[PDB]
Amino acid sequence: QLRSWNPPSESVDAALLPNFTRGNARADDLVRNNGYAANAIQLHQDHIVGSFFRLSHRPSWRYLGIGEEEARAFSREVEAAWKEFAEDDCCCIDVERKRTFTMMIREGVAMHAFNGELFVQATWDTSSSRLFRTQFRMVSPKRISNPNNTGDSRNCRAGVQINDSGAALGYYVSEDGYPGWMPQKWTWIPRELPGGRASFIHVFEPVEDGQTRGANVFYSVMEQMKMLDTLQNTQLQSAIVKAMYAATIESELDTQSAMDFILGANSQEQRERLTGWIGEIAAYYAAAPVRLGGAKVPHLMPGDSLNLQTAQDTDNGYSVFEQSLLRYIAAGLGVSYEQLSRNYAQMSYSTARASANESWAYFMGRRKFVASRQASQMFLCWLEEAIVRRVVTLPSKARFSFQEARSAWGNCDWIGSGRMAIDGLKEVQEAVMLIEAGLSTYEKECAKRGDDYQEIFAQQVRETMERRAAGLKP
Amino acid sequence: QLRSWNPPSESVDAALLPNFTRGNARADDLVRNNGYAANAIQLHQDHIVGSFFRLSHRPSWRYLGIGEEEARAFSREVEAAWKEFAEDDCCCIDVERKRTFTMMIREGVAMHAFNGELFVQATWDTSSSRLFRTQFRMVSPKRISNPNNTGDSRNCRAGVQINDSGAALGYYVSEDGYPGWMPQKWTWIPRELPGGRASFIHVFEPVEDGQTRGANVFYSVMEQMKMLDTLQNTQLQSAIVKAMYAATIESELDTQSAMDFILGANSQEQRERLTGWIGEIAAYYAAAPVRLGGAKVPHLMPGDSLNLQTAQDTDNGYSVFEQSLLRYIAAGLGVSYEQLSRNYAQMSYSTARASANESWAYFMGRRKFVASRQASQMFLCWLEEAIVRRVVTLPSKARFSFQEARSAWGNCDWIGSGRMAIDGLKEVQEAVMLIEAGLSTYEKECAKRGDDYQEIFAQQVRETMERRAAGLKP
Amino acid sequence: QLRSWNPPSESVDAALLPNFTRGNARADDLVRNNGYAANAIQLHQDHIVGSFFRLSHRPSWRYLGIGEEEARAFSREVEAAWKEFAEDDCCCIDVERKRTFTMMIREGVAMHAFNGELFVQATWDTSSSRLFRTQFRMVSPKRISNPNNTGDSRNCRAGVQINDSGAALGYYVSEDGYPGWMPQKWTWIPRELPGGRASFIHVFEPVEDGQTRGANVFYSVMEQMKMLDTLQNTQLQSAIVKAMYAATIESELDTQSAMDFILGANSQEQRERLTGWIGEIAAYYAAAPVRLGGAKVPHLMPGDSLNLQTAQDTDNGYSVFEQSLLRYIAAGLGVSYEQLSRNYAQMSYSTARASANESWAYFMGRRKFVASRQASQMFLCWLEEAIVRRVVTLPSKARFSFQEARSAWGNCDWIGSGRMAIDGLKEVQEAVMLIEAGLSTYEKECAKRGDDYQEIFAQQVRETMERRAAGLKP
Amino acid sequence: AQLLAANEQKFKFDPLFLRLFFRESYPFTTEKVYLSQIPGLVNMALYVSPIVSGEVIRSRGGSTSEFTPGYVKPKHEVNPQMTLRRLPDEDPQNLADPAYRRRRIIMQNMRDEELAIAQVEEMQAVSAVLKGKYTMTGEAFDPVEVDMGRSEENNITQSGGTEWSKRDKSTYDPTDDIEAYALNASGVVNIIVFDPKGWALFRSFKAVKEKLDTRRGSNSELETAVKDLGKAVSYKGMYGDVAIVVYSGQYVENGVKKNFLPDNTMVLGNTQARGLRTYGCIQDADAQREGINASARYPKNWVTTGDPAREFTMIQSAPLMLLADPDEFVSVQLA
Repeated sequence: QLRSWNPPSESVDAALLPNFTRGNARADDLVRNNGYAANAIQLHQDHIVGSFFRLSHRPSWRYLGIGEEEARAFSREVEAAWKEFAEDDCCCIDVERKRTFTMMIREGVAMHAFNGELFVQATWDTSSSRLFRTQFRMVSPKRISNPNNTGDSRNCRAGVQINDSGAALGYYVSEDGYPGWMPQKWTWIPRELPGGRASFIHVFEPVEDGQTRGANVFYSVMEQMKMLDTLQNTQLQSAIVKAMYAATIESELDTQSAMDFILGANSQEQRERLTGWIGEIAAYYAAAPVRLGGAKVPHLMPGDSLNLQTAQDTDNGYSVFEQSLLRYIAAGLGVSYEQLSRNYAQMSYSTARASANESWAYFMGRRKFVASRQASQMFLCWLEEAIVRRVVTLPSKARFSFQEARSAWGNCDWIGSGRMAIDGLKEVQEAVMLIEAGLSTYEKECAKRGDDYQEIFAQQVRETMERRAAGLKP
Repeated sequence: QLRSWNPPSESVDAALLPNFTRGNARADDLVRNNGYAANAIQLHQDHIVGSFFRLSHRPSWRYLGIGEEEARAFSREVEAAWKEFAEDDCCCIDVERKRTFTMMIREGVAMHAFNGELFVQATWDTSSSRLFRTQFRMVSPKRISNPNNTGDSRNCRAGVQINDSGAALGYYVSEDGYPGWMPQKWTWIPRELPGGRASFIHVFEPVEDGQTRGANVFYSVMEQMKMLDTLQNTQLQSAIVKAMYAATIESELDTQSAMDFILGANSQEQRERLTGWIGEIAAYYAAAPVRLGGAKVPHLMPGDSLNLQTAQDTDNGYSVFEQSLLRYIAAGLGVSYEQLSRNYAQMSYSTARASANESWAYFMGRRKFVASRQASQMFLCWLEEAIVRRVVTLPSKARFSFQEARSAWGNCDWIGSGRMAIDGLKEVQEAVMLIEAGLSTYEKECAKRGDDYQEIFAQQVRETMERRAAGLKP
Repeated sequence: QLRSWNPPSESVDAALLPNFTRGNARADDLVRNNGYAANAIQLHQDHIVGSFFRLSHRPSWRYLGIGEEEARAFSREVEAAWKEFAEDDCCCIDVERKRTFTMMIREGVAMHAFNGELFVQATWDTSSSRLFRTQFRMVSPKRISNPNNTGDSRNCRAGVQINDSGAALGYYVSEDGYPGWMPQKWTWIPRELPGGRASFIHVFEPVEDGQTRGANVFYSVMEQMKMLDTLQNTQLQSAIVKAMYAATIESELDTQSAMDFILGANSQEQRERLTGWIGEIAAYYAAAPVRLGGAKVPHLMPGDSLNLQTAQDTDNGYSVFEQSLLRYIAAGLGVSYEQLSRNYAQMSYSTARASANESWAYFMGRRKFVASRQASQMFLCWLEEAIVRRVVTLPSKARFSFQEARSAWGNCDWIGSGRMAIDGLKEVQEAVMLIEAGLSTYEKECAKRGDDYQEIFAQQVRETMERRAAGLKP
Repeated sequence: AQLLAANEQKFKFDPLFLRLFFRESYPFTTEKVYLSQIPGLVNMALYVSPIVSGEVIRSRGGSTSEFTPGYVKPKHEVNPQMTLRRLPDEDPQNLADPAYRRRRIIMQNMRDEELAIAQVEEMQAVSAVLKGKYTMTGEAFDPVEVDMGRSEENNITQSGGTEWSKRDKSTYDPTDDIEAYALNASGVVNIIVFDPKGWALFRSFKAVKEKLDTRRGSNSELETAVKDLGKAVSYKGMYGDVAIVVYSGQYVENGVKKNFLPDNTMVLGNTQARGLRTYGCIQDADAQREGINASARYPKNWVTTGDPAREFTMIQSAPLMLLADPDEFVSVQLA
């Protein structure tokens, strides 16, 4: 079985890139034919981004000498601008003109999960319906190959032109293949502009040094493919052969030496004996009507029957095989099957909350690992455009210029899915302890709750004043 | 079995579009013959929209410089207008004149679930029974094919005319096929008007770039089809063969060499022996009446019987096969079977509330992903019409014009199904904690409760004053 | 087995309408022969309407400029009039003169459940026993066929005359067939009058566009039919063959060659041997009295016996087959069998209240989906008649005329079954939390409780004053 | 190796034989042709008395039901080493692509393949309706003569007695011979398609040339068929009552080319004669396990690993097309 799937013995990058197309193609096959990939990407979406992905700008006020109040007001301005620019209802923020920021993050994270890499391009849109002429078009991974599909070279390696030190200079984007009859032409695309401008945002997780591509799926999913095939076929055979039945006719006849002599005489010159016996047996079956049930017994003149003696008859064991292996690959691939297909077998209280909190912290890990890159890159490009357009005003006491301290000025964090609910009592006792001991700040409280302290305080002011005015109890 | 269903190895869009008609047709077959699709669409309806889908208009007052109080009063006016326009009792808001806003959302979400896409068209009704001359007619997905059913082309691709960059310009709507004998003629329909007017609302979820169609169902449901078939047939065979019985007659007779010699002599020239024996056996069965029960033993003269020796006799295993696979595809397709067909097997407390809260948050995900598009599009069209008719008054200090900031002015959110009830104690301890710590605002409190803070306060005023007047206890 | 039931591969409307009569006829067969349909319709009745269906008129006072107090008093007048008109004790509100409003809703919802559609007609009764000359006669779905049972046509489609756009103009009502010998004649009936008057209330749920008929039952119930048949027959066979017994007689005799020679000699010319042996065996059985029990051993002279060797002897499996399938179709069709036939197997506390609350919310869904249409239509017709008769007085400051704003004036909601009881502690802790936090209004409190705030306050006034007068404790 | 679905032609241009006389396709799940299995003409007269009804009517047991279909499975290579057919200036950059070159070269290869099977099928057709005999033959295969049963009066010859060449080129009218050969044809003849020189000496008679109508006078869809296949079928015109056609189709054999038609031959019959296209088993494991054992044709693209480590396009078929009524056409060799 190791024949149809073969690992070379070498560093992972040189063991994957030669068989990149086959592994990725069979990955496409399984993610299309199989529901597990859809469920996994959907849960990753709903744990990492969830409803939305919220920007929070925190310029390094302490290091830059900027006042915290000026930083906070400038952040208010940039947050209002960014939310109003992102909430465009006409899907107009993409060059394809059919994806908002939500689906920017969606397709980016999905493709960085599947192929391990995502490709964003900051292009200059001309549609004047918005103040900001920068859109972000996502680039397929099929596009990145060496110019004219040539094999890897000295410095042109699977489509990326690098130096001897590996520094990613640029890329050869092959032309799109949709419809299925466009030819591919390779075009030069630099990774970033010299001034720090993020033109081609290439975010991938390298497992080792010098690696150019991300992680796969199929190269650990062939075994589900062939287990589902084998369980499927074995259930089919079991079902079809629980009551397969042979309906033949035998007789006494069979006078050993006499039967053999009759057969030999028929073979030599006395076939009339066989013809007469066949006629008698045909008359037998047409005067009997030899019929078993609703159907006719298949015509068998005496002396021939099937021997449907069977193989071993122990239990198939597939039960504990499949539970063990589903277990196995479930906290292999990472998301547990007791919800990837939802068993409720013997699961208990500590079971539930321990599994939930470890899995949720681990999704927080993946979120902070493979979402903040895209978030910061897009925010940096948008903030550069805003500074170009003088939408928001930089602090006058800027210790470093915007172009010099884009990292310092464009320092930001992002908020993923909403408020976690698992037990209730858990979150509420945590909340009461934090609010009584002061062990929670504005920033981490809002991180835990998916809200904002400024708005909760303003709305509590509104709550109290409306209760006082209408006669309610604050 | 892989013969009657075949995946190509290619990108998903080019692997689905060539076999679009067959997959969709067998999807129709299974959603019509099978109850699971009906239950799934019904639960999706009752989790996403539920009773109703409530509009809430929040123009970006902070960014536009609009006062929050003016924004709130303008929102009050637009909400009153929208509710009174939507509550039309004569089903008159559609061109078909037989669906209200509720069934707009219903059919839209159902078709965007089945085919992955929904097609709305903003048409100018002439029926003067309402102030607003805009209706929204939904367009079938069968209509979108290339002009005269031609195969995909360079830029005309499965009915959508796009550019090289993929931008969806317009569509070729084939003529309706009901009654089953109208010919199809393809008509041009642009996606949107240049001024931002949403004429042809085409909302679909693209799994990858350049994809034009949504997701399927059958391409993961063929296995339920053939498992239900195999379990059905195997139960039928098991039932019919638990007591199938062969009723033949044998005798001692059978003098080996003598019987063979008699048969050979009969075959050659002595058939009178066989005739005499048959006569004797007929007299035997007519003087015995050989009868077993209520029925006659089927006529078998001696020397011939059926050999109903069986196949293996181990348990079929279908029990744990079917539990494992129902498990499997249940949190595949997404909604758990312990309610898609309702098992109560060994299910526990943490089981219940963990499963319920994760599934409900995930339905909140689907709701915010595939309902807000249609909601915002319809609201934008209706608000544009209202501004045309001067029903509601835009703020005088508009920083941007309506046509320029339709996204900013027409910023809105929507409320789906009503107040979730699962445990009681859970929701009430959450409510008491939120109302004591102030950790809940007007907007998210009303989101959690399915109510409105303004109306709860006004009705609490009414409550207190009526209790005071009538003598009750506020 | 797929032979006696056949799905075409096409859109659902064109896959059902050609086989409409057969599917509906077998649906009638199963709903008549089978108790499940009766139980399901009874529970749907008792969950949707229950005891009664209560009208509540809420004209859009805010949008129309009407004062809330005037709207409430006008609603009081219309509610008193509607309750006194509906409470007619002589069953006189129907043209058939044998159904009140309760059975209007009953038959309407039952037929909209069975066929997916209901047909009401607003006719002008002449019986002067009531002030209102409008009755509502319900129209059978068998009546709607093309004029003279012709097949579907261009615009005349299964009895409905529509345009190319599908707009339902009118209907061809075939004459009644009771007694079973009236001929059918097709009469024209428009769907609604141009002035918005609801003449022919045709309420059906269309699964897709252009669909004219509702949903079925049998096309998912054939499998219960044939499972009940197969389990029935297999239990009958099992019962009859647990102790079927063959009572024959064999003997030693059987001297192989000698017996064969004797039989051959008898066949040729020596039948006297057989006659003598038969005489000896008859004397044997008449001198023995060969008798086994209370009955005589059936007469078998030696040398012939039945071979009742059996088929396989594994457990039938029907146990877990039937539990799995009852499970299956139970939360298929929608109402769980652990009450459609009431199992109490291993069912637990979270089991009970989770299942109950989800099922009850889902019945609230069906109620608000398939009851409010009929309620609003009937209320609109009755209110139009009341305005014609000047029973209730419209507001003088009417921003729009009655005929123009029938939807705005005739805005109404309805209350179904009474106060839900499942646990007690649940409802009471909910009630105490709502009444302490004010999180419940008049309208939704009365919706939850099945009462009225005005009457509860008036009766609490009466309670307190009678307790004070008689000496009790308020 | 490309998938099965890459078999799109929309090019069915057989020369009016397999499309007009021999529409009656019968692909089987079984090897041979079983004429007893084909209903063919149904026993189609008798009714029953107005009291009860009679026995069960079957497929009326064809006397001979065993012939070997011509299971033809050729192949070719589509090795991307050639420059291909370049349609004028549609971006040869895609030809520079091995993907586009390989796909349109499998297109070209397979189309050559079905036109090959079509031309051998047309030779089978011309043998069939010219003598009633077909030679199911090939090297390493026994020659089976498949006979529909063409009668002697369907094989009567013009050279017998008086020849049209040995007649008056001006006054003699061959119409008399036309009905003479048409009467024993079990039907009406409405096409008089000749081979070229056969029509030449036919029209050499004046009576023919002032009896024929050169005008369109469009009778049927045969003009449309000629407009479609303007290659080798030539609609000479009307002879008044009957249509005059000439077939000059040619097959290009192993080293040379020559016409399908013999020197001077004729078949008199109808345009609606019944032609059977019985098809045998397809011996391909792919075909059996996906159920294409009973079909017309089967393509595939497939790679050989090992000694002939290459990639090929394989086409498989098994036609045994014949004529239901060999007596329908009178076959005459001309002067």
